[PDB]
Amino acid sequence: AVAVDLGNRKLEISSGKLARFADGSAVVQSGDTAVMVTAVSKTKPSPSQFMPLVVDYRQKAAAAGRIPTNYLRREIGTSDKEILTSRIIDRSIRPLFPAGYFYDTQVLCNLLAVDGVNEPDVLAINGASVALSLSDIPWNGPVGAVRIGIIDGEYVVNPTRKEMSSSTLNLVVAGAPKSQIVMLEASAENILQQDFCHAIKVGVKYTQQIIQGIQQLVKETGVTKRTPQKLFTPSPEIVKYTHKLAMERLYAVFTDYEHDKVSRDEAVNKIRLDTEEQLKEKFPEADPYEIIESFNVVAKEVFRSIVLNEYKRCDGRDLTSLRNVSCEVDMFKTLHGSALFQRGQTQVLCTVTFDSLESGIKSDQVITAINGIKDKNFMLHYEFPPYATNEIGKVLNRRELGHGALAEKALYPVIPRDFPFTIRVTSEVLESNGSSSMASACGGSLALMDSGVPISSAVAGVAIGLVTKTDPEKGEIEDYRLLTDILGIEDYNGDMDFKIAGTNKGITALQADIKLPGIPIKIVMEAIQQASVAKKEILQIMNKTISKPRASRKENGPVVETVQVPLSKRAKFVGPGGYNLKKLQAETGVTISQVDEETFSVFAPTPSAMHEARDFITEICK
Amino acid sequence: AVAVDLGNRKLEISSGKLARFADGSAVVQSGDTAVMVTAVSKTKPSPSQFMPLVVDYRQKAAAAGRIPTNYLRREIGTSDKEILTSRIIDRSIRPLFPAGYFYDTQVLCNLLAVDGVNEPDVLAINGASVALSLSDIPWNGPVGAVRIGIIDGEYVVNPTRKEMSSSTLNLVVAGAPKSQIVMLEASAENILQQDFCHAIKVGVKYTQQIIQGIQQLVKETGVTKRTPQKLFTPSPEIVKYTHKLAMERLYAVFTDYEHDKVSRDEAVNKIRLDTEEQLKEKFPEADPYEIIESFNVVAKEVFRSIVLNEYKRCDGRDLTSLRNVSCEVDMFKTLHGSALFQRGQTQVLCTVTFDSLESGIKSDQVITAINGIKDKNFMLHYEFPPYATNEIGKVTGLNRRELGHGALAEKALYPVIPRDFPFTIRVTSEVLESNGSSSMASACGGSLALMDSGVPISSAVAGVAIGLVTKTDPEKGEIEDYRLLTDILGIEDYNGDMDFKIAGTNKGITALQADIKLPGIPIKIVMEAIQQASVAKKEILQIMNKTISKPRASRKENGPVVETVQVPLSKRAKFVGPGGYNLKKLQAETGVTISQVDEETFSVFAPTPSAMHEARDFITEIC
Amino acid sequence: AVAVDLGNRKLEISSGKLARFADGSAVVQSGDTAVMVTAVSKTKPSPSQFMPLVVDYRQKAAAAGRIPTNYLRREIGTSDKEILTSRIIDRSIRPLFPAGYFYDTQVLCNLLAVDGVNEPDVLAINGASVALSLSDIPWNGPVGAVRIGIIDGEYVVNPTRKEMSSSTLNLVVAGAPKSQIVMLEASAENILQQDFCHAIKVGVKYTQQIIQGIQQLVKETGVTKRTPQKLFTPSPEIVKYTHKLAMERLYAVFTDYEHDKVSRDEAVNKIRLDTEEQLKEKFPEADPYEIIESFNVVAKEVFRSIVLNEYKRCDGRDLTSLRNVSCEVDMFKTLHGSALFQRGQTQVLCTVTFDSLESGIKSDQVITAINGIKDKNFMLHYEFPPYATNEIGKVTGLNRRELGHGALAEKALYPVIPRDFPFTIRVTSEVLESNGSSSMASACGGSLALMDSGVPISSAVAGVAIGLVTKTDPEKGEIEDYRLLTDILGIEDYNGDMDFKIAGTNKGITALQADIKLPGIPIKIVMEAIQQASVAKKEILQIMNKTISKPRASRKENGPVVETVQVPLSKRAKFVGPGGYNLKKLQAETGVTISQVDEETFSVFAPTPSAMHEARDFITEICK
Repeated sequence: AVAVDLGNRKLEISSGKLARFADGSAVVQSGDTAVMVTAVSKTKPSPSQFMPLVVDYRQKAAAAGRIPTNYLRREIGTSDKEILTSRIIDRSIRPLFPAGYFYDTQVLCNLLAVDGVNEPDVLAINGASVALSLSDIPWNGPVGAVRIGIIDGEYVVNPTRKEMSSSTLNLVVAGAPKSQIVMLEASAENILQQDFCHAIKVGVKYTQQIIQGIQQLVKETGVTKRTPQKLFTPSPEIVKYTHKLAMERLYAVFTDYEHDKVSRDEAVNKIRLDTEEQLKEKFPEADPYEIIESFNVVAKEVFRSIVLNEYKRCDGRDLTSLRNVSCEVDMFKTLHGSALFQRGQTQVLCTVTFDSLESGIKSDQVITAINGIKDKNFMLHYEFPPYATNEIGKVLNRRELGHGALAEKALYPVIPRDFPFTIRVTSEVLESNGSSSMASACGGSLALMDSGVPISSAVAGVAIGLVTKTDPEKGEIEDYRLLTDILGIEDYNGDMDFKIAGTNKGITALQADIKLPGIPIKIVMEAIQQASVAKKEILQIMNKTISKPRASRKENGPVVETVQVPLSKRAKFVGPGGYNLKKLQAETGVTISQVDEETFSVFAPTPSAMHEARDFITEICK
Repeated sequence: AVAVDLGNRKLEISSGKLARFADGSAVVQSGDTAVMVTAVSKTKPSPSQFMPLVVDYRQKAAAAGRIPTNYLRREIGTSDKEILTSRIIDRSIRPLFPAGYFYDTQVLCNLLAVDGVNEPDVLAINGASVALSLSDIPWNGPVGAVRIGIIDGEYVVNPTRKEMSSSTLNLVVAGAPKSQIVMLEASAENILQQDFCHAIKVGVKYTQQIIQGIQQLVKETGVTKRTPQKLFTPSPEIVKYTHKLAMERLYAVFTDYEHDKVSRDEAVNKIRLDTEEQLKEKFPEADPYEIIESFNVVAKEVFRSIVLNEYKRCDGRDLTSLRNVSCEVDMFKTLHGSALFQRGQTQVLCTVTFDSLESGIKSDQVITAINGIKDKNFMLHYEFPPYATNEIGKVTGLNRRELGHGALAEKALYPVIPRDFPFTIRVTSEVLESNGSSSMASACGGSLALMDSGVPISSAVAGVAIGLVTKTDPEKGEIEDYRLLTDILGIEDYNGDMDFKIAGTNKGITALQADIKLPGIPIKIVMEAIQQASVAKKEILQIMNKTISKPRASRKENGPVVETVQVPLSKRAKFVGPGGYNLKKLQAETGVTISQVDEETFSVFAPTPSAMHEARDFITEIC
Repeated sequence: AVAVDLGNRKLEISSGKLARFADGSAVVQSGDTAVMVTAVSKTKPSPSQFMPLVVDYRQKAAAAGRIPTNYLRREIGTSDKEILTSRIIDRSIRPLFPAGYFYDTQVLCNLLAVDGVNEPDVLAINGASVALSLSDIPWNGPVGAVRIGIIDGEYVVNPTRKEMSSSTLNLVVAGAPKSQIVMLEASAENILQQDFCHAIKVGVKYTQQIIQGIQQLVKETGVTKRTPQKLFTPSPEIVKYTHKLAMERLYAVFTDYEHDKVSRDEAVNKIRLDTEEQLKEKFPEADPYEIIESFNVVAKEVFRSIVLNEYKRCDGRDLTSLRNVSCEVDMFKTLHGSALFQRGQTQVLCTVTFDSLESGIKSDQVITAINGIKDKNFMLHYEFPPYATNEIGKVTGLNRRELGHGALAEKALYPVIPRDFPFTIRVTSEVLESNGSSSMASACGGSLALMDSGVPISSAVAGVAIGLVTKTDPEKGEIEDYRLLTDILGIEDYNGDMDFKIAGTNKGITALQADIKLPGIPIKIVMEAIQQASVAKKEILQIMNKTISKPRASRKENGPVVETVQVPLSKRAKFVGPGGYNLKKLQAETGVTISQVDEETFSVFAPTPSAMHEARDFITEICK
C-alpha cells in the first residue's frame, strides 16, 4: 500500500488482496473511487505473428455512479466511452512491451466503486501500469498518467467531474521514466499554443511522482519477471544478410519520386519476393516468419536512413512541405451540406444532415444514459469502408469509432450554441493514404460552412511524423526529423502519428500515437510548432474554396413550425395510444411532438415532407 | 459522362473521381439521387474453393432518405430492405462471372444522395455493372436494370416513389447483351398473365439501351482485364476419364424411380467415393478439389442427358407433372389458424397469429421507420431450421435466405389480404423438411392457414417452381434446345439452370422470383415458363380447395378480443400508476395491451378470452 | 401414439409424422400444448476432441403464448427462460451418451402450440428423450421428467400455471431406468428438508411410468441404432501402461497437503509432460489425443482411489470438513451494500445497488420485455471474468454458464427477499478467484451484502457444493461404495461424479441444482447428500453470522431517495418540454428518474442525495 500525493489529490495503490490468480493485479483508489486492473499473459507463443494485446475497460454505471447498473439490465454492448478509455489505456502501455513478445495478453479494468466525483478513467491507466509492474509479464518501466485541466487560468491535476465541466482543456498525459512521453490525448476549447505547451510540461512533472510511488511498491514486493520461451525478433545475422541483398534496390525505390502509393508498394513487394526466395536458401532452417520480419526490418532501416541522411522524403518532399490539397463544396443538391476534401491520395466525403432535437434521446432512460446526450446537439460519424484501401472486409470497429470522436472534438469548439437542429456530420473515407481522420476535420469544417451552420472559424488538422536515430547502447535519441503531412508508409515506418487539429488562432484536439517507448518533451513542443505553420497553409487553401458560412440554410432544408389542433379533434388526431402520430411519423419521415394540450410541433427534413404531413393533418381536422 | 435516355427518365454514368483506389468504381445518378458502387477482387485465390462474392447494399437514411440511420449502425445492424436489395444485385451479377473464378470479391453500394423521388436500388444494380465493367475483374457483358410499373394501365420505366404507390406492378428486370434476361423479381396486385408478359418485354428493351450506353463508356475509358492466376476448372482429360468411370453407375441411379432424397444422395455418394480413389491413382498430380469438381461435372452432365434425351425426370414423372400434394388444417386447438402443407418430400407448417395493431410499432421513431409499418398490417416470418435437411447449424440471428424467402412468400399473399382487419396478421412458416420449393410451399400453406383462421382473403394463393435444362455447344454459346420442369426437386434445382419461383391466384400473378444460373436466357423461355407454371398452379389450387375452399365464417372462439373499458378521471391516476407503471406491469404479467383512446375510455386487447378474463378482474379490483 | 397417465394428467407421445428427415423426432402433447423435439448427429467425427452437444429450446411466444416473440430480432434462442430450459434439457440427456462419442449433436425444441395452462419445458425434456430413443443415435435408456409442486400440503405432478403460482416448491426430476436420478433442479420457498426429500421420492416414481411408456413406443416402432465408426476411449493396454508410469508420481502429488490450486496443477502437468513423451515412443502409432486421454484416465483413477481407500482428500480435509471461510462487509463507502466472501481459494465480491421501481424493471419496448418482471423487484447478475482462472476470454458474447449461475444464486436468495421494498434490489456477484463453487459463494456473499444494505431479509442464506466419488464395476455397473465430499474443490468436481449445489437458510432449503455426471445415481445417495449439506450449511451460517447477524437498522446515508415535487399545471408545459424532452434530458445528465404521478405532482427517484441536489436546483431554476 503506497500513497502518491499530486498537489491536492491522493492516489492509494494496493495489491495482494483481490484477484490473486491473475498474473498481475492492482487496486487504485482516489477519494471514494476504486478501480482494480488485472493483467494476464499466456505462456505459450501466440499463433498470430504480432503482439496480441487487448484492453477492456468496463463500467457499471453509465452516468458515473448515478445510473445504478447498465450491466445488470442492459447487456446490449459496450458504450463509446468504454471503447475510448480502452484505446487510451492501450496507447499508454503498448509501446513499453518488448519487441517480439508474441504472446496473448489481456488487460481488464473492473470499476469496484465510483463516487461521481473522481473520474475512474485516469486511475485505470495507472492501474494497468501497476498491475503490469507487479506481474511477471516482461514490461518496461512504470507509466504514470494524470489529467490536466485549466480552470480560471489555473492548471489542475486530476480535476473532479465538477471542475472538468468548467475546464477549457481536457488533456491526458502518460509519462515514462526520465520524463519521457508515451501518450498524449487532449481536447481544448481553442486555447493558445503557449497555454497548451505549459500544461504538457506540468503533466509530465506530475507523472514522475506516480512513477516514483509505483517503483516503491515494486521494491516492497518481490517482483521476478518471467523468461519467455523466445522473443520473436529476426536474428542480426539474417538481418545483416538481407541488408546486403536488397539495400540498393530498396534505396532506388525510395529515391524514385514518381511513385504513387500502389506503385511504391508493388515495387517493394517485387524486391521482397526476390529477396525472400534467396533468403530461404541461405537459411533453410530459419523460421518462415523470421524471413518476413527480417526484410521488414531492413526495408524500414533503408527508408529511415534516407530521411535522416538526406532530409529528402520518399515522394520528393522536404520535411515541412504539405501534400497537394483540393477542396470542393456543394457536391449534390439534396444534401444539406457537402464537401470533398483531398490531400495527396486521401479523399474524404463529408455530409451535414440536420435532424430534430428529439433524435438525441431514445429508448427510455438507461439506453439514453449509456451514451449521453452531446452537450451541443452535434455528433460526427466516421466511416472507413474496405474499398478505401482496395480491401475486402466485413461491414463494432475500434479504429473507426475512435477516429470519429477525435474529429468530433476537433470541430466541437467552433459549433454554435442553441442551433435549432441536431447537426450530424458523416465523414466517409473514399481513398486512404494518410490522415483520413484529420481530413475529416478539414472536410467537416467545409461541409459545416456549406450547410449554413455559423461556426466561429474553420478547423484544419494535420499529422506530424517522426524519424529518430537511437544509440543502441545508451538508448537516447542522437538526432531526429519531424515530417509534415506524413503518408501511410511514413506512419508505418515512423515513430509517431502526431495528429493535431485547430483553428488559425488555437488548438482544439490532439492525439499523439507514439510508437517509441517514450520521447523527450522538447520533441513534442517542436511537433506542435511544426504543425502550427502547416495548419495555417491548409486554412489558406480551404478559405479559397469557402471562407464564411452561407447566409441562410438551403431551401430544401428542414423546417419546424407548430400546428394547432382543437381539444375535440385531439383524440382522433393522436389515435389510440398515439398510434396515429407514430404511424404518420414513420412513413412521411416527419417528427411530431406535443408541446401542450393544444399545439403540436412538426419537424420535417424537407419542405416536401412537411407538405405531405400538412394535408394529412387538415384532412383529419375536417 | 455517358448519359442514357429511358423514356422520360435520364440516367448519368461517370467514373474516375471517387474511390480511385478500388478495382472498379462508378457513380450512377438519376435526377438528384446519386449512388456510388465499388468492386474489389483479391488477386490471391481463396481457399474456399468456390465463388466468395458478397454484395452489401447500404442506405444512410430510412423512409426515402428522410430519417438518418447511419449513426445507429452499431445498435441496429442491417435492415431488411438493404438485405433484399443486396440479393437482387447479387442475382444480377453472379451468373456473369467466369467459371472457376475462386477469388474473394466484394461489391459495395454507397448512397451519396437521395432525393426521395428516384429510387436508388435500381441505380445500385446499374452501378454494379459499370463498376465491374470498368474494373480489371474478369466479368462478362454489362447488365442493364430497370423497374417496370403499371400505372392507370400504362407501363412506366423507373417509376418515381409516388408512382409505385399507385402501381399494380413492381417488376425489376436485369438484361444482358442480346436481350437475355439475367434476373427477374416482381410483385403484382393479381394482374393478368398477358399484362405481366408484356411488361417483361418492355423492360428487356429498356435494359438494352442501358447496355449500349455502358459499352460506350467502357470503350472511351479503355478498360483492360487482368489475367487471373488460375481458373479452377477441371481438366478436359480428367473429366473424360471420370465420365467413362461413372457414366453407367450414375445413369442407373438417376433412372431408378424408387429413390427418395436421402437414398438418391447416398447412392451417388457411393459411386463418388469409389471414383475418387481411382481418379487419384490415375492423376496423382491433380489437386484434391480438381478430383471432386470433375465428378460433379460428370454427375451434372449425366443427370441432364436423361432429361434432354428421354423427357423423364429422375423420379419418374414427366415434365409438367407435379409431385404428391397433401393439405391439412386445424391440427392444433389453441392456434388461431394452422395448416400443414406437404409437396413431395417438402413439409411446411404454417401458423396464423392475431396481435394488436400497436405491435407493428417499435416504440421508437428511428427503428420503426427503418423497416416501416406493414401496408395491410400483414407480415410473414419464414423459418428454415437445420433439422429440415438433417443438418446441424447455429440458429442465432437471421440469415439472408430466410429474410428473402419470407418477403417472397409475403409478397405472394399480400394482394389477397383484406384491408381494415381489426388485428395484425402474422404468418409463421416453418420448413419441417425440405426437398424443393419451401418458399412456394409457404405461400400455399399460408393461404390454407389464413382461411382456417377466419381471415376473409379474396382468393387462395398457390406457388410453384419451374426448372430448366438446356443444351449449349461450347463452340458458340447459344441454346439449342431446352426442357421446362414443373415442381423441381432439390437435385433438379442444383443441377438445373434456374429456380423460377412464381405464385398467384387462379386468375392472376402475385409474385415472381427467377434465379437464373446461366448467363442470361431468351425471353421466349421466360414466357413459356410463366405459361407452364399457370397450368401447374391451377392443379395445385384444385387440390387445396378440397381441404378448404372458403374462409371460416368467424375466427376461432379462443381468438383475440378487443374491448373498451371506462375509468373515471379520478380513478385514472391510480389505474394508470406513476408514469404508467401500473399499465405496463399489467401488460407483461397478463399479456393484454391497454391503450388510452380518450380521457375516460381505454382500449384493451387480449390474445385469448381467458387472458381477457384476468384483465377485467384487475380493473374492478381497484378500489 | 402412446399415452402415459400421470395422476390426473395425460401425456401423449407420437412420432413419424413431422420432420422425417431428422435422425430422431418426436411430438409430446399435454392438454393443448404440443412440443416437437428433433435430434441430429453427424456420422463424421468432429475435429474437437470432446462431445459437441448443443441444446436449443425455442419459444415462438412469450408470457405463456400471449405475446408473439418471433417476428422480432435477437433470434429466438437467447432469452432468460429459454437458456435455462436448454440447460435443464442438456443436463438430462448428456450423462446418457456413450463415452468417446465425439460427434456433433444438436437437439432442437419447437413449440408447436402452447395453451397457457400446461408447461412446455417439461414436455421438452421428455420430447428430447423420445427423439433420442427413436433415433439411430447411440443413447443409453430413455429418461422421464416431471415437475413436482406442493400446493396445499399435497404433492402435484406437472402442475398447471395457476398451481405453480401458489406452489411452495418448483422441483424438476429427470429419472433413468431402474429408479436412477439424472437431473435435479429445485426452487423451494424455504421448505423443510423432510418435505423436500419426499417430493424427490414421489417424482422419481412418476418418471418411471414415463420410461415405461417410452419403452413401449421404442419396441413398437422398431428402432435400430447406428454403429459409430470409432469410439474415442483409450485402449486398455495404453491406459494400463500409463498407470505403471505415473501412479507413484501422481500419488505423491495428491497426498501432498501443502499444494494450492496452481501448484497442484503444475505438479500434475510436469508428470503429464514427462509421461506423454514416453507414451509416444512406446506407441508411435497411437493417436495424439489417445495419449492425452490415457493420462487423464490414470490421473482421475489415482485421484479417486485415494479418497475411496484412505478417506483423505487432496488437501488433507476429511469428507465432511469445510474450507476456510472469511467474510467482510461495507468495504467501499459509496456502494449501497458490499461483501467479500472467501471460501478456500474461491473469492467472490458481491455488491447491492438500489434502483427506481418503475424504470428499472420495465424495458423500453413492452413487447421486448419477454422476461417481463421478477415477482419481487429483485435480480442477481453473476460475472465470471477470465482473470478469475488466470485466462484470456471473450469479455463479450453470451455465456450460458454465467446466465445459469446467476439464476441459481437468485433462486437461493429469492424466498428471503422482503416484499413491497421501495426500490429494485440488484445484486452483483463477481468471481475474482475461482477454485470451487463460486455460484454458492454468490449466495452467501449476496446474503451478507443484502444485510449490509439495510434490506430486511428474513434469514441468512448459505450454499455449498457436495461432490461424490463412486466405485463401479465395469462388468455389471452397480455402485458398490461411495464417498460424499463437502465443499469440493475444482479438481474434486473435475474428477468427481456430481456437483450437488444446494442453498438454504438455517431451517430450510431454497434452491438445488444437481449436476450429475454419472448415468443416474440411487435415490439413497441424494438423500444423504442433502443431509450432509445441511450440516455444512449450518457451519457456514455460523461463520457468516460472526461478520454480520442482522440487517442494518437503516440503509446507508448516501442511498437512494424517493420523494415527490409539486409542479403547477400552468408550468407543466415548460417543465416537461416538447414531448417530454426536458424530463428525458434532465434524467440523462443526472441519474434522477422522474415519473408523473398525477396532473400536478411528479415522483422523483434520486440514486444519491447529491443527485437530488442537482435535480432540485435544475427544476427550481425552471420556476425562475
